[PDB]
Amino acid sequence: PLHRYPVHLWQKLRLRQGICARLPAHFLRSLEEERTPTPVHYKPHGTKFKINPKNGQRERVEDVPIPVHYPPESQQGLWGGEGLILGYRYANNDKLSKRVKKVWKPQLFTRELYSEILDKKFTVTVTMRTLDLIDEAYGFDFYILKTPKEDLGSKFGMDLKRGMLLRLARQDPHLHPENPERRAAIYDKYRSFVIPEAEAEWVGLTLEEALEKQRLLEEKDPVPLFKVYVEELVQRLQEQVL
Amino acid sequence: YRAPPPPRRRPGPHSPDPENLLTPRWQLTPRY
Amino acid sequence: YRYGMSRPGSIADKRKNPPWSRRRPVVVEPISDEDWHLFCGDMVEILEGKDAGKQGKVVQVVRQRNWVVLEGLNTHYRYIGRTKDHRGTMIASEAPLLHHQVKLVDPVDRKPTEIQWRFTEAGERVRVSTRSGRIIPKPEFPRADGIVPETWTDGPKDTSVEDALERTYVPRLKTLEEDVMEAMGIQETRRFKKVYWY
Amino acid sequence: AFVRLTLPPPKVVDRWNEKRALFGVYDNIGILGNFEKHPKELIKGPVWLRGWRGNELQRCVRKKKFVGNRMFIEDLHNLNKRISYLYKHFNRH
RNA sequence: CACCAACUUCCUAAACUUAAAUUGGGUUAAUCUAUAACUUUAUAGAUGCAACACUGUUAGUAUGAGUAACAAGAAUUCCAAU
RNA sequence: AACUAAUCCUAGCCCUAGCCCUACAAAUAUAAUUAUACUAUUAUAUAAAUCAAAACAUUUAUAAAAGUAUUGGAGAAAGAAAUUCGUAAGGAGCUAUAGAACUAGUAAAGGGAAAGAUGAAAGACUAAUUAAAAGUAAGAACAAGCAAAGAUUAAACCUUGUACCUUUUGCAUAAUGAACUAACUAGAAAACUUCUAACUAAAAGAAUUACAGCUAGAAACCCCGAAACCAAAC
Repeated sequence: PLHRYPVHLWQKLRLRQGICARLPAHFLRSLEEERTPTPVHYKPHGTKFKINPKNGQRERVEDVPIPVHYPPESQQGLWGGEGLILGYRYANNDKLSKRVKKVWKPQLFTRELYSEILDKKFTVTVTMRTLDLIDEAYGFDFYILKTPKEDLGSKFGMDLKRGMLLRLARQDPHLHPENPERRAAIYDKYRSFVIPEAEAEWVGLTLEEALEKQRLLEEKDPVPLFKVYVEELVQRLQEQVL
Repeated sequence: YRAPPPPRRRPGPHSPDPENLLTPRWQLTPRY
Repeated sequence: YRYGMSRPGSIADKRKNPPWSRRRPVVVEPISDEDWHLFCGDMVEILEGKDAGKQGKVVQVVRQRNWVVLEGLNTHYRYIGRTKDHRGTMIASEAPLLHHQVKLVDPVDRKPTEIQWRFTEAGERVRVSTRSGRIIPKPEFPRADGIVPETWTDGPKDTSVEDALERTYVPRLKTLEEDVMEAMGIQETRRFKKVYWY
Repeated sequence: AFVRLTLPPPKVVDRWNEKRALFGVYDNIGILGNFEKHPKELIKGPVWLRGWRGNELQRCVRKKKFVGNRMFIEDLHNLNKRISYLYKHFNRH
């Protein structure tokens, strides 16, 4: 036969049914929403018009994004949107020259950054672009919190964001231990990102982790039918007394 | 036998429901 | 597999339906349990057949073929005891009657009255005649083994009637294994060590 | 070869049944209906060929487009291979 | 000092002129549909519609041929005997 | 009325429509199916090539605009858009060599079959039906001869006559192929024209052509067979 829904809608149906529906609304919104990462290696067409070939007249234009590969190591590091470009090159930037298989490597680094919220210095893989963003963000903690997941391009950074958001949300004394006065300043300094504790927990969680977490939340030990009947019997007897 | 009634189409404006999965995208455009 | 007068799985049935037989199947109009109204012991009148118009009592019903068998009716003749020494003795052999070939009989008035199924006060389904409405009670049939329950006399290893009907269970929060321990005084103080189920 | 030794049962067919009796009715829907509904709109069948006809390659290609996403993976691969043979036969021979 | 022998030719009835790729035109077996017919037919619309031959495929049965070919120690009183 | 045989109708299939979906015990991944410790535990790369370009090398598809521009060893071919437009169980299919390979995935990866037939009742002794295939029997043969023909009173005698298909050349005493019976077994496209009609300076039920055109219909070009080549498992 023929499937009523196309294959791509199968993923949508799965998300709309089962434990996926029972997932927290705040987390579901974060997963559902998609934000484009900031372009770094390609620019969209400046002009919106160009000459159509067949008619020889001005026409609307379209944009072809350059392919950029972001390795999982970026998800374990803090890259500022830089990525590996895999493809072919024409030597000397002229079409008349030979085609050479080329892998374009942005300069990668491992560096240490201080987090005021976590009161710890983290040594992580980073690029020069990220370092400028951190300075522009007015602090490493700001960059993690301010930058969105796609622009951040780091699962660990999102995981760091999850920890930072929860730390801000709970006003946990873990921040700057033995310095309550200093702790308040950090919370006040990063007060903008204070959010409900429930939302902060699910920030950056992977789909497999989220499904297991929701399953663990909803898993409950079997009820002894003796207790269930006791509660039912008391309710009926209590109603009878009325 | 008596012939079946001639087919009659539904008249009047019909507004597609955006949330419905079945409805095609072009029917939800501002041009539509 | 074509159902026949021979009981399924019998030697005659095996010959009738051997493993390699792929005969053109005979189609039998499905009849619902509610729709079916013919049961063994029911007095019915043969609409058509050799003995059409003769009322008889059902003795076998092959519902798969919609067949009702009346003893001593729809009878052709065959020889019993055919052997080398003796030719054999002619006997009565019944043939199956399809459901449409018979109709139920109203007890007071003997006629092939069409019937409709309806419940009673007790809730038991009973056939009711469409015309001259009346209740056709379910006929009484002897037990297949031939044993009349009351007439039966207990043989060896047979519990007496009262013993079977006696109730000794007392509702309590103990299983059979636990109850057996109390009666026979089994006591075990050893304990299994922690076991990780997985 | 050998032939049947039994005659088939006689069969009688009614030529005035509603389907035969009413065959072709409303075929003038457009001319008698102000052309609001074209007779092509009355076609019921496979989606890719409702109101449309073409050669085998065109029919196969149109079939792929209409139900390609809703077709089985195995069928889609087989259809792709079948299309290749049809394309070469018509477009190169 | 002739006769025989070709559809050459004549004669009665008819006929109206003599290789093979290729090209124009008229029919037809079979199956199904539409509508008919009613011992098996008609008018239309159709097609898995006609095989002595593809190193073609399956099944049956011949021929070679009842031919090539094949085999166990003795006696008795007996194959779980001497 | 003969032996061998033959006979039959459903097992089921096929294509669309509709519909997505959200449905014993015991033993087991150890060495699977070993009742309890060992030893930590695990899939998946552009899809390619074949192929087309008669080789091969860049390259080679897999609603209207329109198969047009563009792209391309400018060659095999590839091929947008702008801008318009888009509501909503059946078979002129098969019926046991056919239809799914199938009665069946049954009888190292992997490959993969063969076949069945009474009647309402067999708790009626299991059915009949057919000068019906080849093969045989009933009933061997009788100088002379591609086996027949003309004949005839007469089967044989008399008279006449270099098996068939394909291929050579319009020729074979060449050369290929055939024990026989039954089934199965190979021509498919519309750009333009003629023909058949509708309407006409207009014609086509949107996207087309026009100083008699335009619309519709009909009209066409097979099958089997290598040595090879590559991917992924075993």
